Amino acid sequence: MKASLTFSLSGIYAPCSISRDIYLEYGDKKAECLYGTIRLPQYGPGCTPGKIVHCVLDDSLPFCSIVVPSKLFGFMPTQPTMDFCYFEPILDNVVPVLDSVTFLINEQLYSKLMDLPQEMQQIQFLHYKYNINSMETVVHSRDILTSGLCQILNCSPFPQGLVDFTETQLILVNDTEQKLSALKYANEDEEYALPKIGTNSALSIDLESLPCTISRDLLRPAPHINDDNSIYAFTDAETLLRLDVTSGSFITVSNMGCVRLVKLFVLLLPNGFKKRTIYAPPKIIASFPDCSVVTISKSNIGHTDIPIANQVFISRVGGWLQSQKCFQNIILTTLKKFFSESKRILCQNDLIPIAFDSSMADLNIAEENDESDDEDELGQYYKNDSLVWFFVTSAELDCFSKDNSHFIIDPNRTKLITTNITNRRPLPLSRSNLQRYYGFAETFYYDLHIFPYVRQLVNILETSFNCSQRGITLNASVLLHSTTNNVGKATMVRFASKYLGIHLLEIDCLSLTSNSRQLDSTSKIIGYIRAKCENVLPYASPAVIFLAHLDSILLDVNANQDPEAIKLQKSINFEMSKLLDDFTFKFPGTTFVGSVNNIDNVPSSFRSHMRFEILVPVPSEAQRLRIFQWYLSSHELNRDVQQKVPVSYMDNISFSSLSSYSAGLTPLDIKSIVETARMTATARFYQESKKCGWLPQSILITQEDLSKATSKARNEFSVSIGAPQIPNVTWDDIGGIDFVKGEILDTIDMPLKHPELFTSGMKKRSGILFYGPPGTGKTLMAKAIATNFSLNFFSVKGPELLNMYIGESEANVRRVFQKAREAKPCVIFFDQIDSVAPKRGNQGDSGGVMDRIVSQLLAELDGMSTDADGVFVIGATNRPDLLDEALLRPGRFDKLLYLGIPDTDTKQLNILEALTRKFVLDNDVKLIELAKLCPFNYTGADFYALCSDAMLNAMSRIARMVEKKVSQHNELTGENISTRRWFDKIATKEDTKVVVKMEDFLKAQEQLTPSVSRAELNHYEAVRANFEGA
Amino acid sequence: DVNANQDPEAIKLQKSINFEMSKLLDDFTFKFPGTTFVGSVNNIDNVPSSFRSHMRFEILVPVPSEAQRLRIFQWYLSS
Amino acid sequence: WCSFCYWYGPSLIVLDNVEALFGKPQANDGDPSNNGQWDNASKLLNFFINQVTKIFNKDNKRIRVLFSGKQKTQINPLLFDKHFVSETWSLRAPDKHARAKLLEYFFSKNQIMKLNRDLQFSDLSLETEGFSPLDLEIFTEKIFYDLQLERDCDNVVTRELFSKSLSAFTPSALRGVKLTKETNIKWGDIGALANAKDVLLETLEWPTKYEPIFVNCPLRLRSGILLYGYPGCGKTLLASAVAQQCGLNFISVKGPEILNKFIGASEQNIRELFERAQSVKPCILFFDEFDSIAPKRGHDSTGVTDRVV
Amino acid sequence: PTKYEPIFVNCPLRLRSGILLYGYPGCGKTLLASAVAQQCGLNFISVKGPEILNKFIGASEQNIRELFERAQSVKPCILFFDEFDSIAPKRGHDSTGVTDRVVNQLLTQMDGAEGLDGVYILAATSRPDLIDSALLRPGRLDKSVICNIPTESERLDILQAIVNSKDKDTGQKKFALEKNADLKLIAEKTAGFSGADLQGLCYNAYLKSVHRWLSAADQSEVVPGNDNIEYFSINEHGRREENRLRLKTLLQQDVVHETKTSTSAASELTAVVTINDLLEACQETKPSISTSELVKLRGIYDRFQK
Ligand SMILES: Nc1ncnc2c1ncn2[C@@H]1O[C@H](COP(=O)(O)OP(=O)(O)OP(=O)(O)O)[C@@H](O)[C@H]1O
Ligand SMILES: Nc1ncnc2c1ncn2[C@@H]1O[C@H](COP(=O)(O)OP(=O)(O)OP(=O)(O)O)[C@@H](O)[C@H]1O
Ligand SMILES: Nc1ncnc2c1ncn2[C@@H]1O[C@H](COP(=O)(O)OP(=O)(O)OP(=O)(O)O)[C@@H](O)[C@H]1O
Ligand SMILES: Nc1ncnc2c1ncn2[C@@H]1O[C@H](COP(=O)(O)OP(=O)(O)O)[C@@H](O)[C@H]1O
Ligand SMILES: [Mg+2]
Ligand SMILES: [Mg+2]
Ligand SMILES: [Mg+2]
Repeated sequence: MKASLTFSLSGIYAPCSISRDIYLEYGDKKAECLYGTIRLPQYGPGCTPGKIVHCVLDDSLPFCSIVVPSKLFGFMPTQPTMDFCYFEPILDNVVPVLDSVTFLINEQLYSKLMDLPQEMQQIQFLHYKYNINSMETVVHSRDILTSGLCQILNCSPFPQGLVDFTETQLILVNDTEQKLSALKYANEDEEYALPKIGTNSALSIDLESLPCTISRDLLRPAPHINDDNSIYAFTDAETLLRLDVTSGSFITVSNMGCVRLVKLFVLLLPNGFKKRTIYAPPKIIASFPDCSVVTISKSNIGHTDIPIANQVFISRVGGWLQSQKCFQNIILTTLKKFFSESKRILCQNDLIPIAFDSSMADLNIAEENDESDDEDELGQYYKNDSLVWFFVTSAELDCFSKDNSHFIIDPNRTKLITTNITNRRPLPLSRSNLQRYYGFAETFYYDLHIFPYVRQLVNILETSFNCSQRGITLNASVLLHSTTNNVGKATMVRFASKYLGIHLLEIDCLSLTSNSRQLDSTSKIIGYIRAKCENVLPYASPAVIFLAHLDSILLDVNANQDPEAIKLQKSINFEMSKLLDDFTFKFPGTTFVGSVNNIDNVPSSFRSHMRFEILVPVPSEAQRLRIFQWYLSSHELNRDVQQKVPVSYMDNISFSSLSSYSAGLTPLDIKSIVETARMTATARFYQESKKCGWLPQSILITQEDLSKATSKARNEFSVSIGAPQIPNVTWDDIGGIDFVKGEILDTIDMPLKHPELFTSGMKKRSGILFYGPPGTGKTLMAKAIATNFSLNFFSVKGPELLNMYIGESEANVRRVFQKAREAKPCVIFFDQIDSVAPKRGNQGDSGGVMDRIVSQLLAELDGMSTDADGVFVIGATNRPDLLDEALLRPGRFDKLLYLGIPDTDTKQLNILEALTRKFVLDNDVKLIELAKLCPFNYTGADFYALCSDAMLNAMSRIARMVEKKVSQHNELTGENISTRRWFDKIATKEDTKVVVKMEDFLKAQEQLTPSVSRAELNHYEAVRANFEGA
Repeated sequence: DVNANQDPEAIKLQKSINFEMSKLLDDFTFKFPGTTFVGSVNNIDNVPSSFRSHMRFEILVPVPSEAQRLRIFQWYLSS
Repeated sequence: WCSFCYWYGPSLIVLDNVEALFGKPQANDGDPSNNGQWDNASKLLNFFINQVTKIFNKDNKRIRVLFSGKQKTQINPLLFDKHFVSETWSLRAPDKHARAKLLEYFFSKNQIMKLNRDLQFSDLSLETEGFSPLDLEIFTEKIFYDLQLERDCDNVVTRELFSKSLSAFTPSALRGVKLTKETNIKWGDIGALANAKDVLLETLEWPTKYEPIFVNCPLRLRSGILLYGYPGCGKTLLASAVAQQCGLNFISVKGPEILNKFIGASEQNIRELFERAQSVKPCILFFDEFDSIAPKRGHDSTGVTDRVV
Repeated sequence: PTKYEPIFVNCPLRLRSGILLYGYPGCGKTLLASAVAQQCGLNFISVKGPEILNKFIGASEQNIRELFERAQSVKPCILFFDEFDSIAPKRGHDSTGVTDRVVNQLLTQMDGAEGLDGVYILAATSRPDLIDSALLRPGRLDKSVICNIPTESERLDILQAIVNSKDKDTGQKKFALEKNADLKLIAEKTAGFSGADLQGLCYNAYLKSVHRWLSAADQSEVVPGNDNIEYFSINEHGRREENRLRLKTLLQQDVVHETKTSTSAASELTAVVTINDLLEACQETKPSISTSELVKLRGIYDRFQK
């Protein structure tokens, strides 16, 4: 619903008011305290989640008018009161009570209240001081309640809801740090004077581009539609009066050259943008490079000074999409539309931006204009995505002169005339976003503090620019390459281009209209390449040529060569060399920026004449933080989606948790994970919508399913490379390994974490070797490692390496072991090394292949100089005497850790409870009783056998109970039934938990026996007593 | 058959011929009621199942045996 | 396609037999022009991916794409590496209850054969176990034809005339020419003794007779049996009969096959046969002669026995 | 060629062509072989493991021939054999059943007729007694430098060299060495059996230093004064400290840049090593008894007439 708005003098805790008329259109005598909902119009991508408000009925309010407290939002009634909003009546007033709320309070009043020992005295103080009353009051997660004093610190999990101390814990927090001195809500403070604040004859303030779009329906005044269009300006404070001419006035002042008239407005009261500023759309700032302090004065004029300029001679800027047949038609048609649909003043030495959707493309539309009425389309469907600049160029003025700023084109008295092209340089992104204003496809914002390769390339382009702005032409060029796929090669070049205000061509080679086709048309392809490039350079500003996937066309010699294969190869190398070097003289300062996928595959000649080299890696954890910070941002979710209900994160999200758990993933995977989370949350939202329900105002992402999606991301990685997946084994699914978990965390966690303070010494502990009797978890530890940590889990299953032919090692072990270097940080798991690496001194006949494996394995493994790429090799053995001197304590695999028969007293209990994870037992038979009833010398996995066959007899009990119950059924109803119909017509839920009460334990203790006897233990205890030779 | 040994272009020629043959085989059943089709093959494996599914019957014809041969000689030596 | 779908609003594109327009060229072994270079197929694909992606980031609702193909891994892996996919519905098989309703629909499809004497298809499923919907179409038509001449009268299906068809028609479209012989001993044909068949059955059928009970208890599925074998008799019968539970996909291996004296004998045999066991739906697998296969080398002998062990 | 080139104007004998190292331990001189590159400025090219061998019978000699082609092309380089034992055992009637011909290709080209490559043969191997008289000869490869355990003060010397821990001209004692350098106790209370053992011992003692540092650091603040005790007269539910994480994760939001520190042991937040932390691991220093290998060494040292 539309509603009119007004701000009351504010009690903050005082209710809003509901008008009698809305209390008739949605009148309900059972609910006179009608809880309203309001949407607050604002600057921003969309209206932030609306507020539930507690209200009192008022009959005095005019039609659809509503009043809310001012200072409840930190604004004061001295500021311009917004006259409208939107309202929603809450269906049946259905609202949940909050599960938890926390408050922050200053240490003085905190202690003054905590001095009261009787908690109810503080509860009454909530009433006496704050006039809070339960069930009446609704509270909101973070709202400051009084400057310097009380604040709500959180509501959880809901952002809003009812309160009652009968369920709401009312947590309090002490502001020891006095930040409440800074955390004051008051958006305005009274200035010491309005005079002497500059002089009304001349003010100087930094201009800024408005960080968002703004539209004719939000502004307070009422411009016309056909004229007054497009050009507007926005001001922040009593500055609106320091100009002597109020909001709604024109001003025209500029720092240099011609004047530029603009309509100036006060900002809407609900604004987040920093004051002491004059905000503008990109349209204005585009004409005024740097010089951010702008001259300002009253500068008023009596309406439009010039009513006609009888012809205009506009020109397009050069630039990538501005010079293609497939865009030409859409360009001219959108130009015609734009200029036809409204009347505007224009001036020489000025730019006009035009925006359109490049998807419209090869759709012509046959009848919408020129033979049809002026208002023609809903751009809701005829979208926008790409932007162009037209220079206004010359215009035919009348006898009047010099005041060119008012030129205007009557749609019948005047025409627009093409002059082919002009040259001008775009704004520097550092001062102003275009993209975030138009909402286009985004270009992620790096910062040179933490991306070394960006600092590199940006410095290269910066010098290539400025050195040739000075007298020294630079032929700078660079190639980007990477070890992995999918690192953001193009993104870097684009970002740099915007960050430096540098033009670019964007070209991809894959889309060339022919392959490396056998019949020679390398001429045709390289010709099309140059012919497409050259067209803009005659009017290019300083610019770069970016070539995507050079590897597709710079093939390289020798696999099996046709004569034509040689001719194509050499022809391509030659013509590319010529093309590039020629460009370096055809135009100065114009930089070739290539990209490639396998640096081994680029041909040697090109590899020599190329200049700089940059290797861009898979990002660090420190970088991951900023990656999530981007794609989880408000704008970066809100763009994609139609429905007016917005989305957000919960402020609980642990960026540490994501950055650690997402280790090794590439940026493109981080997008995948976040967008999957968005999907799952929306599915939850529509599941909620099945009932009248709660939380309808907005779905948020939450830490649980955002965590979960990592597992899918890792499996979809694994199916690309390294197909094996692993069943989950969470940390608590093992126990009774305390020393071993100690050392494993001392090896894989603490040296891996905290390199800000761990020196990351020049060598590292390579691995872990588990040895001992079978059935002591030494397999399970590996599946646990694969489950809980972010590490990937490559492995070979024992003698998976050996193979039929001679020369076994390159057929497997080399390819896999180097693949682990090729992968991101990942373990290699081994089992049965006593089978894979026989002690070389036990020489073998019949080709001695054990010597071949063992030699290659040591050579690929050890030494590890310049090679500490996290390649932890971890594994298990039965009997370590058969291990080679591969185990000799160089630290190449020699982190020996034993596992064995547990301590008698309670570690068997820790075993039983761990294996009882997600098991069920629900009586007075505490696990202490089981752990005492079991005799000793049973060990490890044999207790899993004891649970296994206890479970088997428990399900047997249930199966025979079912057999009885189904027999007694069939005797009385369903005389001809057996299975599917039976199970589909029973509906058990008390029985279906099928909990064992007891007795299955006792008959397990009768039926089970230790799987290795002491006479078997002695054979292991011997090697145990070798201590591997100590 | 279709095999790794041959050009996928030629294999798509085979595909085209197979498909159009199967369609014409049914098209006779549309245009020309009561048509019946007899195929003959010297080695059953070489026709892919893509065609063999559009059988209604098949017959293994063996080499003749003694009683047949006695009849067949009688034919050739009849006057 | 892209432009039209963009103009017609919320839309879905169907692409079928994707291998021809976007399949990898047979994933050929050896990499001439294939190590660092792409076939033209991928060069189509990447163009399509980019263009639709620059649509998709404008409006999550505007366009979606549906690929139908043979097997998720077999398509060009580039389709995975850019995270284009997000699903994997695989039409694994027909199943017992539905296949009857399906078969009835085929029977009533056209040239109406007007059903059958006495039965209602449920038992008639018995031989169709591995068949597929097109297979049941073909089989239905075959049954109709080979009815319509063997009686001079028309519509009456009879148990025996139906049964004699499956003895040889063998649609078996996924099975090549022929891949079975053993049909001797049924599950209810208890040659020898039941003496501990109790436990074999208790391991066998309960996951298909009490099915959801196992799900609610986090056991690892208890299995694994050694027969005592003292007379050098028994299992050859017993295991074959247990396989004739028919709720399974039996595969044959015998011990003294694998002891090739080439060094690699364990690889390309044991791993081969267990990948085969992954290729089938999970099933019993037979072994025998463990006195050969698994002597307790005890770290004393360490022979080639251990390299298979 | 970098010190005697004014002398070697024309040495009338061809210059010595190579060096095989051996040790009864794992060859610590593998590190030496890796180091002499940067220590001398020459290029380095390595036969890691057996990688000359191949499946195809035609490929083995083509491979090693192309190896020596590469070497003779990269005129100033060291050509390294990572484990000569892998490929050059004693000749016989196909004791390698196939492709053993590689050993004859090597014997042919180790000096052949060209003699001085300018490249030199470098190799390492434990158990070189499997190599044979057919290949070790002074007119061929010969120099046979033995390595042995660093007895007595050589333990101290190698310890001092590692604990100096100097690199990158920065953090120049990267291991925070013990302030007194009281090594003369520690180095012989430790029985040393290699060098990598001594390095591992010192590294693990650094890790223990980090442990005592990291576990003390927060509690050392907490003992004189706790923090974040946001008591509120809690009631109904015992969240009194379970709330602490959901508090801390919101209650702290500061950010800082260009942080500095000084009370750490001469590097940011680092923990000094200390003699007790080494001495406690004197029993953690584990042997791997194999002294019979010295009797295996006694073969070649008996071939040594000295
Ligand atoms: N750091 C990043 N920030 C934002 N988006 C990123 C980042 N890295 C990658 N992307 C996204 O992934 C894509 C990067 O495309 P780009 O051309 O750089 O590489 P690619 O196509 O993955 O790889 P290649 O050219 O090697 O085949 C874009 O969709 C971009 O939005
Ligand atoms: N906390 C635990 N401690 C010990 N055993 C456990 C624990 N949790 C589960 N187990 C059992 O231990 C088994 C793994 O034991 P282990 O890896 O030592 O033996 P194995 O895999 O049969 O043999 P091998 O180690 O020779 O490959 C698990 O399958 C499980 O039954
Ligand atoms: N005299 C020495 N004897 C043994 N090891 C040493 C010696 N000096 C240094 N080291 C250790 O050698 C390690 C480097 O590995 P290196 O290849 O040199 O030896 P190794 O692993 O024992 O030999 P191998 O390659 O023959 O198996 C370092 O950790 C270093 O501490
Ligand atoms: N019910 C039965 N009782 C006893 N022996 C049987 C029975 N059925 C088959 N046999 C015989 O047992 C053998 C079948 O293999 P099997 O008993 O498993 O011996 P093996 O253990 O050597 O394979 C054949 O000699 C077969 O004739
Ligand atoms: Mg790319
Ligand atoms: Mg195990
Ligand atoms: Mg070594």
